[PDB]
Amino acid sequence: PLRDSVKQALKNYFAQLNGQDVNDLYELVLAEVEQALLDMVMQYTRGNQTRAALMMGINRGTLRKKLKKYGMN
Amino acid sequence: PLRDSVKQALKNYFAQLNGQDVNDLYELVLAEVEQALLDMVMQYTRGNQTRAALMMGINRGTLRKKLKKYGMN
Repeated sequence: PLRDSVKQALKNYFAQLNGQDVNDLYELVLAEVEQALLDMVMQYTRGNQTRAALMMGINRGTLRKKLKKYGMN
Repeated sequence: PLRDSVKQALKNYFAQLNGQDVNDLYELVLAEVEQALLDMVMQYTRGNQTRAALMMGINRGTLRKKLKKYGMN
């Protein structure tokens, strides 16, 4: 289950903090997961953005903002 | 690397998609990830919501809205 995989990835990450602040953990995890998701849906859809946005349940405009945020368009 | 576990999880989910449509895939992945992250951060901060919001980079009420969504306060 994916949920157990992000818990383990986070256990190992907290094991590397030694008094090192982290003040961006939400965007850091979100950037990793959103890039993987956009990558996988665009590959399945062969780059069709309307199809990809319908499958994800987001606006095609939103899809393209995210594609550009991560430099994937 | 977490993003590979996300890709393997999506690769297996699309293999289950034989003619069935999907229309909420972003919500499915986010819900699964935000729950594992809110659980791991609250344990690390020993339940302190202000230290958890600062580590995450979000403000306290955003963090509270999300805890409620997943029944965690």
